[PDB]
Formats: sequence, C-alpha cells, structure tokens
Amino acid sequence: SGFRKMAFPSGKVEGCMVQVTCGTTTLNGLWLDDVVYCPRHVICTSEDMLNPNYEDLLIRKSNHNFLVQAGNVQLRVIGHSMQNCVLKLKVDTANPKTPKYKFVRIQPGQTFSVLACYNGSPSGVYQCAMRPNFTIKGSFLNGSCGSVGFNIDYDCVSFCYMHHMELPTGVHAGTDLEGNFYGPFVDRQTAQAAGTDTTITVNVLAWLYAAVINGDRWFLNRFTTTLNDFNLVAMKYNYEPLTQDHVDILGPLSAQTGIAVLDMCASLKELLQNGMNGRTILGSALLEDEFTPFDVVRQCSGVT
Amino acid sequence: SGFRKMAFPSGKVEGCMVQVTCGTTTLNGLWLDDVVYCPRHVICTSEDMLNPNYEDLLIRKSNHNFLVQAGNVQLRVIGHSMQNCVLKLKVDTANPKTPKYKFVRIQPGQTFSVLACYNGSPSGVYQCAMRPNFTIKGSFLNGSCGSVGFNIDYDCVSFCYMHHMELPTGVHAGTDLEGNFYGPFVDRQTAQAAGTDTTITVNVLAWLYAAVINGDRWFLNRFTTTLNDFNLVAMKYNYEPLTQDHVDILGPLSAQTGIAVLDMCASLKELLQNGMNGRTILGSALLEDEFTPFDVVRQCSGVT
Ligand SMILES: O=C(Nc1cccnc1)NC1(Cc2ccccc2)CCOCC1
Ligand SMILES: O=C(Nc1cccnc1)NC1(Cc2ccccc2)CCOCC1
Repeated sequence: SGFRKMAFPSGKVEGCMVQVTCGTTTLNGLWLDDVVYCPRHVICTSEDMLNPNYEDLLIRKSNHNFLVQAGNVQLRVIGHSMQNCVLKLKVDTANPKTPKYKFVRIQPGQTFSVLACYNGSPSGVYQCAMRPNFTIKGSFLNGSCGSVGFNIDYDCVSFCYMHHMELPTGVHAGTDLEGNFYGPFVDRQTAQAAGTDTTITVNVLAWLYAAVINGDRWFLNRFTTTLNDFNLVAMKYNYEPLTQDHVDILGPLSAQTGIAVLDMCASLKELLQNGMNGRTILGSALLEDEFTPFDVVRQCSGVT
Repeated sequence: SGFRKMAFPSGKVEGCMVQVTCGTTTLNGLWLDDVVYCPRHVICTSEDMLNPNYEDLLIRKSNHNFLVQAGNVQLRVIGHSMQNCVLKLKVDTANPKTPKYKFVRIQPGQTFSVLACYNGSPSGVYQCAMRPNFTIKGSFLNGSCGSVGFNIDYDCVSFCYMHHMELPTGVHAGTDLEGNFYGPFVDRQTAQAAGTDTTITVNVLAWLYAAVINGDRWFLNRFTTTLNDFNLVAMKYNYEPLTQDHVDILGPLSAQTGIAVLDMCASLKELLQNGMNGRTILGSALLEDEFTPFDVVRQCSGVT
C-alpha cells in the first residue's frame, strides 16, 4: 500500500543524454541511434532570442559548429537539419546505449516522467501531467533545455516531450520529438498566453479510486449523480467535462473497488462544493489530477 | 523556476537490481561488486513469518538454495551470511555495472529516492523522507522487499535504505545496508508500534524558502519570533523543535532570499495558527516537509 507521485526508472534515458553547444549556448540533446535531437534555439544569441529567423541563423552554421559531447567523449557531426523546432544532428556513431524507443505525441491530461538535465548530465526525475492548456508545471532552470519527458512500456521508451522554454508565468513549454510545440507556443522570447487551464477530471477520479484502494475512504458518500449533473459542477469549478470515454477508462478501477463511476463522481461533486474541511486524501489537502487511470492501475498492480 | 518532489536519476541503481528466490519466496536484491544484499526474510515460509528463528531457518539453507538472477542471467552463489536483518550472498561474478557507492545510515528527517522493484525489475522512482519516527510513507506492494533508498553525489551512490515490511498501519519499515532496522521494528509479522510522528520543521522552513525563490510569497508577514516562542508553537502543532543547528543549515537560503530564519519562523507560526485559508504554496494545500535545506539548494541551483 501507499500512493506516490512515481516517475519511471530513468536509466534508459540517462544513457541517451548528451551536451550540445553551438557558439556560446549549451543545452541538452537526446542521442538515439546516430541522431542527436535538441531544441533549435541552441543556435540563438541573446539579441536573436527576441525575434529569431531560425532558417537564416542555421545557414551560418556548419556541422563542425555543433559540439556534441556524451559524457567525456566528443561525437563527430556529419549532418544537420531542422525539423519544426528541433535540430537533428547526424553523428558518425550510433549510441550503444540506445534503448527500444518510439516518438509519441501525448494528449493533454496524460502523464510522463521528466529527466531534468544540465550540461548533458541528469540531475533528477519527476512525474508530471501535460496540462489541458499544453503547458507543464515542471522544475527547470537555465540550461535544462533539451531535457525530455517519456513513458516506458517494459523495454520501450516512448519519448513525448522535449523542454524548450519557460513562459513569463513560470510554467513550461516544449515540443514532441518531431519539434512540434504542444500548445500555441513559439520558440521566441515574447509574452505568450497559455490558455485557461482546467483540472483533469478523469485523473482526479482515478486518484479518488487510488485513495479508496489505500484505505482513505472518508469522502465516500451516500449519493450518486448523472454525467449531466456532474458536468454542471465540473463547469463551475473549471474541471474538464467527463465523457463516456473517461467513464470507460475508469472501468477497471470501478470494477476493482465496486464503486460505480457515477457514485465516485458524486463524492467528487461534494468535495468540490464543500471542500475537504481540513482533511487530507493520500497525504494531499487538494484534489490531485496528475495520475491517469493507467497510472493508478500500474502503481496498484506493480508493473515493472 | 518551478519546484517538484524530485528523485535522483535511478540508472546507477537499476544496474544493481537482481531477483533473489529462496524456496517459494521471491524478492529483490542489490548486487554490488561480488555481493548480493537482500532482506533475510527471503528464507521465511508463511508459518515462519509470525515468529521466525532466522538462525535456525538459515541453517537449513545452502548456497544452491539462493537463486539469484540479474535480468536473464543466473548468478552463482559461493557464500551466504546473515548480518543483522540482511542476507549477504557472495557470488562468483562482480557486477560490471557496480557504481561508486557507500553504505550510509541516514538521520530522521533526511530524504532519499526509492527505486521500487518487483522480481528484480525496476517499476518506478520517488523521493521521500525518513520520518522522525523512522518509518517511511512509501508505495510498496508484495514483492517490493529488497527495493532500496539512496542519494547520489555526482558519481557516488550512498545507499541508505532497504525495504523490509509494511506495518499494519500501511507505513513502511526497513534497514540500513548493514541490516539494522531504522526505528524499533523487527522483521516479524506482529503488531508493532511506530512512535508518535512529528513534522520536520527544518524541511518545512526550507520549502518556504523554495516557495519565496519561486514567487509564492503571500505567506510572508510583518512579524518575527524567537527560537523559544517558535518552539512553543512547534510543540503545540507536533513539529520538531528547531535548534541553532537547523537555523545554521538554513543559512544559505536565508542569505539567498534576504529573509532572516526567525522571520521565516514567524511566517510558519502564522501558517500553523491560521492555516492556509484555502490558498496554496508551491501547488500544495499543506505544509510540505519532504525537502531538506540541501534539496532546496540543489534543486534551485541545478546540481547534476
Ligand atoms: O527558456 C529559457 N530558460 C529556461 C529557464 C527555466 C526553465 N526553462 C527554461 N531560456 C530562453 C530560451 C529561448 C526561447 C526562445 C528563443 C530562444 C531561446 C528564453 C529566456 O531567455 C534565455 C533563453
Ligand atoms: O511486508 C510484507 N509485504 C509488503 C507489502 C507492501 C509493502 N511492503 C511490504 N510482507 C511480509 C514480510 C515479512 C515480515 C516479517 C517476517 C517475514 C516476512 C509481511 C506480511 O506477510 C507477508 C510477508
């Protein structure tokens, strides 16, 4: 028993981290097979970040200008290309530590682990959710750009995020591994509006099921609700509308606990309307939305 | 910016995890050099766990009864010994992935990362604190025994915890790597009282400094206090008494923020007496005590 904000073991990803330097800018890159992936803003100067023409900036660069270092060994760059907001540096050596991997574009509300890196060296690992507004609330300092987010299914690492920037609001924006930003963000030092964020309703319900499995049951009540009634409450409290697809994904947890999804919705409704009255659930005094129904099943079943 | 409950990158530890089987019991072991360390309760049956005589149980076992598997390769056991509550299985092969390592006994209030494992395979990583009462609030299921806690200083892994059991209260107990339990616990299926736990005051103050560094400042007030006055409040709210040693360790954070430690104590005093009035600090609606002053400096400075 016990329920923690658990990240995937980061070993397979640590073996892919490298340092990429271009001019005076140093950030992190991801070395998979004979390609190193990194944010294209590695080619920017301080005057450039305000409004960069990446095409023109990249033209002034040659293969020998990209310094890629894996630990203490230097990699030889034999090609460079820009794909959306990522640079792909072809190297003459395939990473011997390349795990089985996929590049995936995750959906808002899904979770992943981040391996925060500086100068190509791993500093820490944490689990987070892609917010409904396509930002992530991470922990990143200057130099963390190029750190990646991922999920692991047995031996396969699905890379889903590469860190690009911190918005003036302190939240984080980045791309999939094809260099496409999540959300409306652009890789420019300009004020950028992150949309209105909402709470990931299906994740809060999944976490309420995790609480019941672990003995925290005080919030269970004698009530039920309907999807329509619950969604009137969700709208008022800036929660994502619950759909039948969300109910369907909660099926295994509803089956394990014997608590019908709409009954758990009625507990959530009362928690939204009345608050927690100074009580806690799984060591939290707020409703947690960073665990998906899959995370709850995985953590509660011990998937390795 | 941003502040997360960050674990150490687990790669160096993943390379040490093995599966240990004895009779019908399977748990995790830690393979360092030519020794595999695991909880001695791997030699227990179901009738034995209620009141085991480990000395007698181990006498009925031979080197060939301990099945140690690293991934898919079988290790050859050439010696076995019990040291306190851990079994040390000498193998004929030194682990090629053995990192630089130390065995350390951590103090209550200190933090560490846990790599939860099942059948010798890593499932996830999370950061936690050794509670003042020597329990840990982890996430462990049956089969997780032998999973370890550790800290990393550049290339050196300091192993500080090995998981042994879950108390009837759902909290976790284990040993240092010399097999000495943290706390009064014994490796027996019997009701065991964990002492009264307290909140780790120095960690809450460190986390309040992290909040200020990251822009969460609403809790800062126009007041100050004394160590004596603050400790009267800490006693009432079951917080650990703050000492000058704790003030001294908060020195760098006090210096970085320009907020005197006793002034931060006065903010904490008001938060204890008045609550958070429905507000949050670093995304939490309660006072967080799982970050040490060292963790806050490390996370805020990007130590890799
Ligand atoms: O976003 C970060 N820092 C960072 C800090 C903390 C967390 N995450 C990132 N760095 C900048 C990246 C950038 C953006 C667009 C074009 C060119 C470069 C933006 C700010 O100015 C310095 C470069
Ligand atoms: O503690 C765990 N399970 C577990 C589950 C979840 C989290 N952590 C551990 N397992 C037992 C270990 C034990 C203790 C003392 C002597 C002999 C063996 C105790 C309960 O009965 C089964 C063996």
